[PDB]
Amino acid sequence: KVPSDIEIAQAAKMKPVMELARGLGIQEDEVELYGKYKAKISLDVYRRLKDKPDGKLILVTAITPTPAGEGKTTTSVGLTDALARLGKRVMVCLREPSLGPSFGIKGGAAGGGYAQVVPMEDINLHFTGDIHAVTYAHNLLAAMVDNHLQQGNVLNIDPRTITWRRVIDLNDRALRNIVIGLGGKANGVPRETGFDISVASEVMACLCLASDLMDLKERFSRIVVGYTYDGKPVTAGDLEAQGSMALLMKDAIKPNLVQTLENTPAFIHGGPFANIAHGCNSIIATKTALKLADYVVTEAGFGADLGAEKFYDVKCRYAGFKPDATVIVATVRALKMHGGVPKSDLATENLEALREGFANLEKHIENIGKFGVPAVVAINAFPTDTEAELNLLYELCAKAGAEVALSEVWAKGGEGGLELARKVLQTLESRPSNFHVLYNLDLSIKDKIAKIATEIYGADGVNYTAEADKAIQRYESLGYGNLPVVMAKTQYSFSDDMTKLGRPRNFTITVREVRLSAGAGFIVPITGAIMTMPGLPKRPAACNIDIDADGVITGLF
Amino acid sequence: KVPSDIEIAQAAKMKPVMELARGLGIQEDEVELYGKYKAKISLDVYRRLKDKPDGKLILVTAITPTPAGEGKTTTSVGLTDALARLGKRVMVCLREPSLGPSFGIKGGAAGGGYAQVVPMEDINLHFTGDIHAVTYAHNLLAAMVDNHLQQGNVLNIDPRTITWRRVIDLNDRALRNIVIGLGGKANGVPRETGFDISVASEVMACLCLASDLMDLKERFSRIVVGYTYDGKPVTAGDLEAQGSMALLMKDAIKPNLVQTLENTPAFIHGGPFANIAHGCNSIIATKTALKLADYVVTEAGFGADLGAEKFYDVKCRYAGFKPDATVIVATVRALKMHGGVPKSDLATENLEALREGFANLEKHIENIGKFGVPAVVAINAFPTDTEAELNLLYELCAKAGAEVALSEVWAKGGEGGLELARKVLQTLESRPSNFHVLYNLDLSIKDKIAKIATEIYGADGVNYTAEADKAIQRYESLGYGNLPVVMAKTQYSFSDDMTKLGRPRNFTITVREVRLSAGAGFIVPITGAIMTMPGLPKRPAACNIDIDADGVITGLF
Ligand SMILES: Nc1nc(=O)c2nc(CNc3ccc(C(=O)N[C@@H](CCC(=O)O)C(=O)O)cc3)cnc2[nH]1
Ligand SMILES: Nc1nc(=O)c2nc(CNc3ccc(C(=O)N[C@@H](CCC(=O)O)C(=O)O)cc3)cnc2[nH]1
Repeated sequence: KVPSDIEIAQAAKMKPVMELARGLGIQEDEVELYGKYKAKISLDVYRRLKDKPDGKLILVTAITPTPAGEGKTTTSVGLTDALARLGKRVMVCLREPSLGPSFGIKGGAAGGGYAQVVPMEDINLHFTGDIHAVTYAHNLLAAMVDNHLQQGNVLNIDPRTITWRRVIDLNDRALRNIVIGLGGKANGVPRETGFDISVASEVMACLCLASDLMDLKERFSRIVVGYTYDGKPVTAGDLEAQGSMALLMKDAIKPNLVQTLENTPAFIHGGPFANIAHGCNSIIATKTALKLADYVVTEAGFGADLGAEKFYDVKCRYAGFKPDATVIVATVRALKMHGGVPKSDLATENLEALREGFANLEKHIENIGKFGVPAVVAINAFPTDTEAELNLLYELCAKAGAEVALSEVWAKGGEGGLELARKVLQTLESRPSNFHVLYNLDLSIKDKIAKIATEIYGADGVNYTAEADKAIQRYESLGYGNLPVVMAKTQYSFSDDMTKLGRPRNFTITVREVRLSAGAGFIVPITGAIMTMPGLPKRPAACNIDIDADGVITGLF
Repeated sequence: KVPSDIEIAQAAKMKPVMELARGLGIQEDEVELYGKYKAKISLDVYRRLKDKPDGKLILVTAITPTPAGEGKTTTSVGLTDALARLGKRVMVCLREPSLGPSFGIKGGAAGGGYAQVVPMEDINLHFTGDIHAVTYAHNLLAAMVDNHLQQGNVLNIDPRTITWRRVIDLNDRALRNIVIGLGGKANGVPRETGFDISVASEVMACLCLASDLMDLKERFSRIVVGYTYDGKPVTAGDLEAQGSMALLMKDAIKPNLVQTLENTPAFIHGGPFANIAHGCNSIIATKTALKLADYVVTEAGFGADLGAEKFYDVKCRYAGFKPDATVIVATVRALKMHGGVPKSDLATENLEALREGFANLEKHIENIGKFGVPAVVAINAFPTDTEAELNLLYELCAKAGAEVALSEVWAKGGEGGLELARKVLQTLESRPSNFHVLYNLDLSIKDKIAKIATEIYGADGVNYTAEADKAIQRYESLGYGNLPVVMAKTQYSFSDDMTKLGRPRNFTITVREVRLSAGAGFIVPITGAIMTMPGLPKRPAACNIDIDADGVITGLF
């Protein structure tokens, strides 16, 4: 019945963004176009509306992701659209995808089916240059670190302690571990380093946490790149790179106006990793949306154990936001995997594995309650789901205390989300939220980790390797112990063990390593090995990709 | 140099309490005397002052108790006294001791040395009859449970499910496990039960948590005594015992006015266990003190892991109190035991075991911070403590962020607490508190236990026996899962293992059993075996006790 994703995006009729912008009260002079259907928007908009009250803030999140798929963005856009149809003044804020995936695994829609922000092609690729700006802001510091050594090493860095890597927005595994500065006294200082994907760059994180260009610059100045032979820290400030980086980011600091299929305005801006970073779109975009609109839908990376958690405990913390509702997105299928059913038999009805798996969802609902935010569940409808199945899922959500709404936004655009929209509105008019972060900053790193781990993961306790112990000891005496904590762990489990589906009990977390992003302003415990630069597959999507004389692009999606 | 405790109490000159009472603004008609030096005070005092603002609330607590002793009450009274000397309008609120200990181990001062509430003799013994009233309110329900069975068992209790024991205020071990109702159809219904010491009676708990006689009566009506053969709960309400119990407690519901050696007014009122109950004096006394005074000192049973915790999470919760400071009482000696030094070598200087043991204190200080209450440490001075020792202890407290003050109240009454008083005043004028309970009631019992366990005990996780699992399951479906949780565990460790002194790491808590006090309004997880009716020793203190023709009492203290 439904057309594929890509073709739906092309045949959509989009409105001139300048139109959308004046519709929202943005003045033409605060708009810088990129074609007819993209625009950067001035940080001045926010500045003149600082005093106006915020609209409502609605977070989208989901249950523990599985191979079976949940489609969280699909829901976000479709929720946005329904809200627009019900006459509400709404925007959606989303993250910019990394360019690289478009060539290994394939690019995919911002959403999918009929729930999508457009123009699709651009947003996957260069969009408005935000990631390029991030790439060169980042690598300029790399080159300045290297130039400093080359020029007599005045700050007295021990080159072997350098933590500041390089970045690029392609999936290139060979760039993981490299030795640079070879060739002789004229070619720099030989040393071991590597590349991570640009979207995992701390500079990408900063962008998303910054309040403006001047706040962004000040963060840059706090970036720790490595240490002295004495074990004193060396920062970008010390290298005096901030102005430059800040300059490279002058256009990057502005959110980008675009639209859903059905022309609902949308910001797309920033887009960090959700394991080593907070997996949220920029504070700047979102804070602007609240001024321009009465309702703002936004989402978070990975399951609610991670994105939701970081959204509240980091994003809202810094921005002084107080989310008003949270929507958890789930499917019958993912729940059944969590209840034990293998990927190939997900089609066979099975109310028992569905009841078993529901625990995963029950535990997320519960977590969101721990932040004082009322929770609505979205069920991404799927054709093989039986009535018995869906019904059970309703009973179970109600038993567990949350409104539930079946969503067919994928299939039917904004119309497939109208009951969901109504449930959210219903929750907003009758269950105002009592926001508070899960933890105070004045705790210790180990206190902060344990509270997340036990309150959110349902972990028994936390383990630490010797290397992690010295890190935390070091970081605390360097005065970074009153920072937020950002768990990088698997997203496929509440546990640090990705094989443990559903709601695992009697387990512990092992923190193996602890890293720092003093620019972004947080501490990063890592549990498994974390892949900050994925590789291409056996056949890369790039082998099929072409564009012909007409400009007809095949093999891409 | 110093006289013993008892003789100090006798030679003290006490003022007529009616005097103290009019001094505080209590009208004569709100006073019922018991001699010249005791009075019950009307709940009407509070009622007419409900609108006045509260004075400051200052909690006294201590580090993990050891065989070496810490003297927490000594500090409380002496702190009260210093405050009085500095011209401040202050009262102290303390618990009534159990009568029984006076005959096994020996009675002891309310405080000690020169820091004491008087008249000593009375407060150990019958005082004003509060515990007797508790004993008979309690046992009337026992006798009504038994009468009900005898009279045809209309409510259809399964006598073997009866949880409501009997109580008495002596240490009588033989009364632990008994079979009653023997002799035949005319003598009641044969069944297994026992006695606990009166001060561990739930009715004692209720008294301390009640807001008035009518609130107290309503609590009584919610007491669960046992179940039906169907597994439905049976309450005192169902037995219609509340009015009666409420009647037995008509005088008991009034706090008792008494004084310190130096004539500072003092309430003594209620006095529950601190493991299966919250180890605090009555809300009623304390709430009245805040109206009558600008500063109120009160204390809590056991270490800060227990009393302090329950004081905040139960007492302040119910009463809507917001403590303004908390004083932790410690000694060089107890810290050294915690650092490893055996009881016999506590006299030998040892800065290393003192540094090691300080961890215990550091961890308590830290906990009190988790409730948003600024912490001052009191050092009970002891003659064998060296300058090097005390100095180290100061450096360590300051390093750990809390004011510290050496206290010689034992030796020198109110004068030995003047620096401490000044430090508290100093903390009150410059570090206002941000009170919040450790946890929300809407969590699950297992969530609530784990948060206490991990945040306060520094436990890894929590274990549960099968019997505890069904209890919690039962209690939750009976609708008692949104109640406070009251840990009964050893007081000699942060862990449930009393052999683990100092600051134990990598341990778990095992909850073996879970009980309910639906009158008092909380849930009682138990970890070790909990002794709710201690025994007399080899030689009981009672074998030496006498009073002669003059009335000279020997052998008692
Ligand atoms: N990737 C992907 N995601 C999708 O969401 C998706 N959806 C469809 C078609 N959508 C659907 C969704 C739900 C039902 C369904 O469950 N129908 C019930 C609704 C039950 C209720 O209202 O409670 C029915 O009564 O027909 C059928 C088709 C096809 N391919 C997809 N592919
Ligand atoms: N059970 C009991 N408790 C006590 O508190 C107690 N105190 C004394 C006598 N009190 C004390 C207390 C402290 C110092 C002491 O440490 N003196 C130091 C003060 C150090 C400082 O100010 O930092 C000194 O300089 O003399 C001496 C005697 C005797 N028996 C007791 N018995």
